[PDB]
Amino acid sequence: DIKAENTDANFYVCPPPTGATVVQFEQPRRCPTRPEGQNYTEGIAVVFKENIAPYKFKATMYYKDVTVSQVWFGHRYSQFMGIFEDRAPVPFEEVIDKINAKGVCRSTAKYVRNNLETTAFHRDDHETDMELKPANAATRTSRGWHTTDLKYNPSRVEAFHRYGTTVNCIVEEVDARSVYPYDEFVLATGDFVYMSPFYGYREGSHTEHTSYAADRFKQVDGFYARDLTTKARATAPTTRNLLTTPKFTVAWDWVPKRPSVCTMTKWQEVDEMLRSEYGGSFRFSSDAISTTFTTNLTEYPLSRVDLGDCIGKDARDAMDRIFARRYNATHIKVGQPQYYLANGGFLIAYQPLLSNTLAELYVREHLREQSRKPPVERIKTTSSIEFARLQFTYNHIQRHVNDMLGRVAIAWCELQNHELTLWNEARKLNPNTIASVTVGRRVSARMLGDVMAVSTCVPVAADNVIVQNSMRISSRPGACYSRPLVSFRYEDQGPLVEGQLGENNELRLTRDAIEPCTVGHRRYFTFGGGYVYFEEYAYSHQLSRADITTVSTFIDLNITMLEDHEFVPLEVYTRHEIKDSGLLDYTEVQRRNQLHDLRFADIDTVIH
Amino acid sequence: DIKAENTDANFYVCPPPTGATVVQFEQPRRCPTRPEGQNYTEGIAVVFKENIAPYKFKATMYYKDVTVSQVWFGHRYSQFMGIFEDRAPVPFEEVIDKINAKGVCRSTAKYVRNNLETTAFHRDDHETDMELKPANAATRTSRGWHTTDLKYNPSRVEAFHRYGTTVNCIVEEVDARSVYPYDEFVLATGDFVYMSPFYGYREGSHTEHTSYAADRFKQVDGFYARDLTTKARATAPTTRNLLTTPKFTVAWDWVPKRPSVCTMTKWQEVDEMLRSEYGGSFRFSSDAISTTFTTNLTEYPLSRVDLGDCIGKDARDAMDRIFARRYNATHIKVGQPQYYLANGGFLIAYQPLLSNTLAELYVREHLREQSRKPPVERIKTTSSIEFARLQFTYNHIQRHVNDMLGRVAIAWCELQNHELTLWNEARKLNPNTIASVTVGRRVSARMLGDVMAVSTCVPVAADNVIVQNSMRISSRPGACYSRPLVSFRYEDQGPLVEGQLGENNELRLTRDAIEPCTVGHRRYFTFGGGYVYFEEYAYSHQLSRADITTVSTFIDLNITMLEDHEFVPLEVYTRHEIKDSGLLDYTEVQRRNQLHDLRFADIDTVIH
Amino acid sequence: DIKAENTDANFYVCPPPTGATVVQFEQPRRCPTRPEGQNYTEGIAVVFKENIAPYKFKATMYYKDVTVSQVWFGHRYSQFMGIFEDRAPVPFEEVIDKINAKGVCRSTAKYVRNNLETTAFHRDDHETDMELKPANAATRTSRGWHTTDLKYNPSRVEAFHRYGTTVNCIVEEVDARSVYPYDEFVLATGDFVYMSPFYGYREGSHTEHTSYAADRFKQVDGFYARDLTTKARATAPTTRNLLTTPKFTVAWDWVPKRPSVCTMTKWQEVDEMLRSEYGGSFRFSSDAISTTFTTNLTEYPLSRVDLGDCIGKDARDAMDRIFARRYNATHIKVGQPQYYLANGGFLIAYQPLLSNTLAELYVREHLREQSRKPPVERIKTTSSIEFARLQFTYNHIQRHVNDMLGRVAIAWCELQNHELTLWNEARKLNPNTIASVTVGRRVSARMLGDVMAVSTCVPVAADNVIVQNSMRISSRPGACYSRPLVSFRYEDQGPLVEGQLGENNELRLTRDAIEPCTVGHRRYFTFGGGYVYFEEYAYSHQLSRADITTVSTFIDLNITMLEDHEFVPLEVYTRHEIKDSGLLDYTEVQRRNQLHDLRFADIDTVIH
Ligand SMILES: *[C@@H]1O[C@H](CO)[C@@H](O[C@@H]2O[C@H](CO)[C@@H](O)[C@H](O)[C@H]2NC(C)=O)[C@H](O)[C@H]1NC(C)=O
Ligand SMILES: *[C@@H]1O[C@H](CO)[C@@H](O[C@@H]2O[C@H](CO)[C@@H](O)[C@H](O)[C@H]2NC(C)=O)[C@H](O)[C@H]1NC(C)=O
Ligand SMILES: *[C@@H]1O[C@H](CO)[C@@H](O[C@@H]2O[C@H](CO)[C@@H](O)[C@H](O)[C@H]2NC(C)=O)[C@H](O)[C@H]1NC(C)=O
Ligand SMILES: *[C@@H]1O[C@H](CO)[C@@H](O[C@@H]2O[C@H](CO)[C@@H](O)[C@H](O)[C@H]2NC(C)=O)[C@H](O)[C@H]1NC(C)=O
Ligand SMILES: *[C@@H]1O[C@H](CO)[C@@H](O[C@@H]2O[C@H](CO)[C@@H](O)[C@H](O)[C@H]2NC(C)=O)[C@H](O)[C@H]1NC(C)=O
Ligand SMILES: *[C@@H]1O[C@H](CO)[C@@H](O[C@@H]2O[C@H](CO)[C@@H](O)[C@H](O)[C@H]2NC(C)=O)[C@H](O)[C@H]1NC(C)=O
Ligand SMILES: *[C@@H]1O[C@H](CO)[C@@H](O)[C@H](O)[C@H]1NC(C)=O
Ligand SMILES: *[C@@H]1O[C@H](CO)[C@@H](O)[C@H](O)[C@H]1NC(C)=O
Ligand SMILES: *[C@@H]1O[C@H](CO)[C@@H](O)[C@H](O)[C@H]1NC(C)=O
Ligand SMILES: [Cl-]
Ligand SMILES: [Cl-]
Ligand SMILES: [Cl-]
Repeated sequence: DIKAENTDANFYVCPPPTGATVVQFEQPRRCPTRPEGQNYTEGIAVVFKENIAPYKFKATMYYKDVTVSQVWFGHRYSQFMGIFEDRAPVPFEEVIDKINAKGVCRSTAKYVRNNLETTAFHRDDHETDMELKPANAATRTSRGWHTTDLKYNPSRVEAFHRYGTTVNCIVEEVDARSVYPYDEFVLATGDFVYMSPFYGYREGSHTEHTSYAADRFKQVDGFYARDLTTKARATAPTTRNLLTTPKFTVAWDWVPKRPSVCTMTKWQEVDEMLRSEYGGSFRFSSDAISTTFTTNLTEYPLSRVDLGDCIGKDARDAMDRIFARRYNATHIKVGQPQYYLANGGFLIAYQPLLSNTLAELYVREHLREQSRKPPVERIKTTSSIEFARLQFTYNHIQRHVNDMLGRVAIAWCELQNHELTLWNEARKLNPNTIASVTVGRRVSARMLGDVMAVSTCVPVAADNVIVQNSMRISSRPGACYSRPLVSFRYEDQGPLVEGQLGENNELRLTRDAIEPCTVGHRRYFTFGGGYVYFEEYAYSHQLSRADITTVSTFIDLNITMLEDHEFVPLEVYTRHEIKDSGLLDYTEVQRRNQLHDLRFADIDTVIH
Repeated sequence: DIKAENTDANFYVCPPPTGATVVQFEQPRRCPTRPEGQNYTEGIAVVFKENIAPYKFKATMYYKDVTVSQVWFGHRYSQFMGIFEDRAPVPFEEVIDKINAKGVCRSTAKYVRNNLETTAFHRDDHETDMELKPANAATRTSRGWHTTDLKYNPSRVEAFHRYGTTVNCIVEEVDARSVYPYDEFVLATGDFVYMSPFYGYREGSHTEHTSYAADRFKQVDGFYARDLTTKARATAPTTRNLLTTPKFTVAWDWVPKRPSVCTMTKWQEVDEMLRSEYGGSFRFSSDAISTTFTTNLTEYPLSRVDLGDCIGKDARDAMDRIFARRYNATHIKVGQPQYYLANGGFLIAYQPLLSNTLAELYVREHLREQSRKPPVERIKTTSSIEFARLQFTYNHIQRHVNDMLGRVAIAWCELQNHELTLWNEARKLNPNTIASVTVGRRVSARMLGDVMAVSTCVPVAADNVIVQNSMRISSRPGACYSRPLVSFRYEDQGPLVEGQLGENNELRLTRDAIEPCTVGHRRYFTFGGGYVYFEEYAYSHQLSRADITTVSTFIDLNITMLEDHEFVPLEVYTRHEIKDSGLLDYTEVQRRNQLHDLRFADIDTVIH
Repeated sequence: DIKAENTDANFYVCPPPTGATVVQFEQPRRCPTRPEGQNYTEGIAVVFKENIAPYKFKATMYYKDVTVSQVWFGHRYSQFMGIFEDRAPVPFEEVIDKINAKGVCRSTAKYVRNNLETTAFHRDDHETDMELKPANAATRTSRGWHTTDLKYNPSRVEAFHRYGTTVNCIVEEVDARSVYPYDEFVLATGDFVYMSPFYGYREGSHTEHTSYAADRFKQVDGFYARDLTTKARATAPTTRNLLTTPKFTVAWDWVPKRPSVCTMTKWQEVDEMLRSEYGGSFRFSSDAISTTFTTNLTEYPLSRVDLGDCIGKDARDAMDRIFARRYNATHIKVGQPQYYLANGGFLIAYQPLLSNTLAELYVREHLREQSRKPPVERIKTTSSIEFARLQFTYNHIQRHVNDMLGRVAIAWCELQNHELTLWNEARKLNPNTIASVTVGRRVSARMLGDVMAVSTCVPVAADNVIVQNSMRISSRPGACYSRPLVSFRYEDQGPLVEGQLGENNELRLTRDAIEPCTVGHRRYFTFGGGYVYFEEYAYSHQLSRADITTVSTFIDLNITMLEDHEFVPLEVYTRHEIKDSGLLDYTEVQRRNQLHDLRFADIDTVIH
């Protein structure tokens, strides 16, 4: 008769289970809890870095340009037999009396050179106090004053060597720069001075390093400087230093050391700096600069910092300013400011805050912020902050992803527990399909009260199943079968079995499934890889799944992967671009300069 | 009789609910929608940075080495009483006529020094034009030419001071470098020249800065240079400059200023630069360099840029080249190129594109790209691009994570809405278990049509429950109980209640649960923390959950957390390694050099 | 009679479906698998960078300070007519014999200058061997020795020019520095020396670059140096070099070249460096420094590296040390160390490891690590490692997110497949509501065996529905209706239809829904946007959803988005701060220094 038109499936005989095998459903699981969560402290921060910048100040130089030339005369020319140039230090006396008082300078220089007291005379005449005319126009320089525009040369005497002295008294304002430990400094002209710029008398600054004779240094109390250009006196009374070097004299207003230098520099003021304790370490996170710093749980004492006067003062001046701008009505200062040393060598000044609304915790926390209180050297700061920003970025994504998937993991678990209650009611309705989906294999099931009995199924080949043409019971008219009759064999050569088709291609051995006849009885029955269609209890034809419209119970979820991505090296200016930005390269110049003999002369030839 | 073998659970009496308390299920919720999503513009980009590189050019120096020595003679030695060295500037005349025309130089130097016209004679003889032999072998230098290899010294005259003049005419090619604002420059020898390298006559370049006398400068139109080595003339006619300084004369081919300098440098050409509007700002993202830039919605006018000629020209030359390589058949140029200033001080040249397939929007968008059109100073570029790459990385992960969890949130909601339809049918089947799971507490339920009536349950201690030995009804044989009989008391000292065991350890008060007897009736019934097993309506024994095979209805989901991770500071070369890479340190050298008197002499002793 | 109190809903007439339209549920889907996952190799790494640091060594200088002064006398002063200073190279002879043997130096200098053999006499007397007293106190300098503290000046002779010679024999220890390609070097004093620091005799180091005469260089085998301060000889016998320049003589112990220089520097030792193959490239990831490097699958041969002796030696010395500390009992070395060149110009030395527990794969993998084995130039290393840390951070988050959502996608799919089994049983119970939720529209459904027949519903306006007051059947007492009677019309002007209220506001056309009467029959029935309440089969009143307590079947899931975040540019020290940290700026100084004539004199005036 009729075999299956679709052979791409299996049939199963499903005998009733005895109770030899019994199973139960797993009870609901204890669901994970959301973590308590990191507690953040609100605070104002000031981050500090290593000071790499030198101390800078204003200074004035006083010297003279002593030039002695030697000229020869012939027919009819002249030729310098030599030009001797030297720098003569202007003694304290002339500066205060001739310059700063009148604006004039001497036409004579007198100084110590190579262990002899030499004396020069401008124009080889005698003393004459000469006004200090401003220096010629030159951009990006300080002001300057000279007394003579010209070099003096001897009158012509044929076939003779004559000498001419020139004296130009020079006063220029210069910048001075000193580096740690501030025991010597340099001028804009390139001259070194081997003394601390804080060497004076007032207070204990006479302890500073000097390498010159005591008589080279003098300090004037109440020194009223007079602008050599506007001829104006100074309304302010400044203390003024004067050191006389072998080549010059340097004047500058003296100032105390500590309130003027610092081995630390204020870097970032942070309005909202959240501190969380995490792992026996502190995390100072700033949303505004995307930076997270890591420190120990103990403060760093500023008494361990060499020359760190500016730290306390700068940290307070900012915090007060910020507190008054942002928190002057919303929070409360909890304790004095704190200082922690962060990885990378950053010093963090921190002022814990507490919300007005939660003021009931002040004491509880005030005690805590006092636990961290501190019971000389130099801090070294890295040049790259990128690690602390990697930290910040990573922590933030990490915290978010873990939070969210954590929530999903819980919601997933709750839903599994809840749906068990549906599975429990479903299993009574259709023990076979439920048990099969639960276990993972087509089995036969039957409730034994509260547990579920399970027996295995037996496969039957598709070509071994024949469906009978009719569904009407001839013996007792007025009654028919609900589902079609079938015949089959387990093995290919075996005998036929009288059976009835059940759901899911199950072959039932009892033909008991009986219903009273009806009109227009049209049914589709699952049969093989498709359906068999009956019309009024008579076989019509078979058909395929594709012939019937499909609708889904499934809820779509469209997850795609985040693709691989390659980060290439990328620099704004490469290390070489930075080197080449310098206008002159000392090394390059010296290398050429010192090749000059080799390139253009002969250092390996003696004449006799 | 028989108590519970497992006392680790609860029993509940569940009286029928009246209707005093009624509940309903929450209707389906409005599910969230997926956001519309950022629209990206396809475009070609050229990113620009601050130009930190100086202008560089070729120059030739012309000077002479005037050396006058003084020697003394004894028995039987010689000793230099002095050596006077000077650099004599070669006048325009000799360069064009003797050098560039023949290759020879004069044996005499004549120049201005200390306000006197001096004159030198090589070998103290008279004029003699001397060929310019190439300079000696020296690596990594330019070429050079000198006329004399030797210094001339006077013939021996016992007990006498004699003088000897030496003249070496020198011509070397040198590199020149100038920095913004290009009003002076330096040579490779270290010499400064206080004039703009664009100072000439042609066009309006006579306006450039100079600080020398007019007669120091001359320019030759059509200057045919002659290679002093190969003796070859220049086939090309160049305009040539000549400035005469107090120490030398510098020659170099003159060129216009604007098409030769720029305060900006092309940094990255970007094939695909996506621009999205987001937050009243633009985002220029480049997948290729992993960089996202942030700019305002308005272009930056190039008319605000000082010396930015190269920007327009370079930006176009690249975009055209790229368009022709990649988009010459796929897209359409939309408007002229645009320029936006990005955070960090990056100038972005941008050319919007439009896909051929979507050409119907040209006008619609062409109008938009014209809205941004612009209706002198210096741009400052940071050295660190890392922020814009942090930006890029973060945005990309952010966009992906939000997209995906967004989808989950929707799919989760849809599934909750869908399953309600199962809960609705389940509640009819087992109002007690469904109501209990829904509320959260063991209650008793009953449908009142479309709402659900709920009463509370009553707990009964485990030790207060006894299960009867039989399940057979003695009064009417041929009928038995479905579930075992029980007896219990609410309070420990109270009286016994005739009852029947229901599902989930419920104690039913009516013993109505009756079924017709059967053969082989074996049932497991939930009882306490385990099951009670009956066989043919007679008590067999109790047992524990562990005694029965467990199968799960639950679908596993294995979510683990992304662990904490610490980013340490890491530098390739530390700030100090970069300092020390320099071969000579000017500061270190000067500090030693200027200590020399102090270390090896006496600057504090006068002899008389 | 009674209309709906809540008009905010719809009613539907749901006629039985014929079988004209039939649907089926979508079968379970094939669920995605978890990917196999990247396999990591455990290994020890040593990362190498470009060596930017010069070669540094100790050197001694030997020269003399020859000073000849000229003084004039008057009434009653003195004035230097000139001071000639020169540096005289100390010949090999005096250093070994007078200095290194006794500690004394000559009072005479004899040397070659400007092609003449000059000779100087200290104090203008004759030879006298003078002890070398230590140099004066000066911080941060090396030691030094001079013979004379004073400059000698001639005795006073009125109206006469007299000359005085001074000789100071000087010996100072200096540091020397040379850069690639190491063919010349510099001293701390700033002097250049144009010879390779490896120029000697022993081995083939006579091939090094020199630019001086052969007689300028001498090497002493077995040179026992004597400390000029402690008067102590050297117990060690060193080979010693002596080069004599025109200005000085430099001595230094000679050493071989290759084992002393390198164009590469060890940067990071990495304990655990995981290597994975991914995309025809290798990924070397280090958890400890948060860095992921990218290389080709082929080793880089060290034979392609110029002067890379240190690489092999340093890479082994560390790996052995580390292996012995960490893996001396846990893993096995697999092959000789390997070298790969990574993007950014990093050289990675790698030693693959294998866990003892998985030793069965040695051969299988030993063969593989030999496939990569290599069958001169300079490597260039970027200054920024940030890209490889971006890489690391991104990959790690990427891997985690994809893993987890991947798992969710699978678990989601499995749950959809599992719940179908519930939907299958539910549809028999309530074909109307199930079919409606499945399709998406209120339809009418009926099972046709195994498929489901579906017809559309018809909407009826709310104001068109009237609910009858009673529920009792007058004709046959002892029986009532389960759900209320209703009357309605499809169109507003149409006729009334006798009908019964079903679930979900369906209007049933057959009034068959009949139950036997009961006492206390109180029911709530869905009616419009609320319920209608009956009490003992008689209409009571209507009410709203809000009047009844709501309980939810829904499981909450609380997903929030990860917000936008802006990364601002942030630098620790800006490019300008780094420039200004230098104490002296060569360029700044030279610019001032060379302005001095222009500012303070006149270079444009001839006197006659
Ligand atoms: C505390 O913070 C608030 C923040 O707005 C300040 O409010 C402003 O205060 C200034 C001057 O104090 C007023 O001119 C402004 O009009 C205020 N802003 C408004 C009204 O929006 C407040 O002043 C701060 N308190 C102190 C003492 O500085
Ligand atoms: C926080 O305190 C710890 C103390 O455990 C410091 O650890 C030091 O780490 C360095 C580097 O490895 C070691 O050389 C020291 O010996 C450690 N100190 C001690 C006491 O063991 C750590 O440096 C502190 N953090 C900061 C930022 O200073
Ligand atoms: C536009 O882009 C396409 C991209 O492939 C170019 O195609 C190549 O064109 C060159 C020369 O124009 C041919 O030699 C190649 O064989 C082409 N590549 C192939 C066939 O794969 C195209 O030429 C471009 N158009 C212009 C005008 O440059
Ligand atoms: C985009 O336009 C805004 C205008 O709101 C610019 O904002 C400036 O921000 C700086 C730094 O805080 C302020 O000093 C200026 O006063 C602001 N300008 C104005 C007009 O308020 C912003 O700089 C622009 N973006 C770029 C990259 O230039
Ligand atoms: C191999 O590694 C283990 C790691 O602990 C080493 O164990 C330590 O070894 C040292 C000296 O070898 C002992 O002083 C320590 O007490 C050991 N640590 C303990 C016991 O915790 C082991 O020694 C290593 N092997 C070699 C040969 O170095
Ligand atoms: C890995 O091998 C590839 C070979 O395909 C190298 O690719 C080179 O890439 C540069 C830059 O684009 C090109 O200039 C070369 O022409 C390419 N080489 C070849 C043979 O095509 C790549 O450089 C290698 N990786 C490393 C780190 O060296
Ligand atoms: C899911 O999205 C991917 C790409 O985003 C698309 O290819 C696929 O067709 C989508 N499928 C569904 C069912 O949304
Ligand atoms: C889930 O994964 C974790 C680690 O990935 C493992 O410990 C656990 O046994 C796994 N459980 C299941 C049910 O997959
Ligand atoms: C979910 O969380 C958000 C914020 O985290 C909160 O506003 C909302 O009330 C929460 N809702 C539930 C049902 O958890
Ligand atoms: Cl953080
Ligand atoms: Cl982006
Ligand atoms: Cl990785």
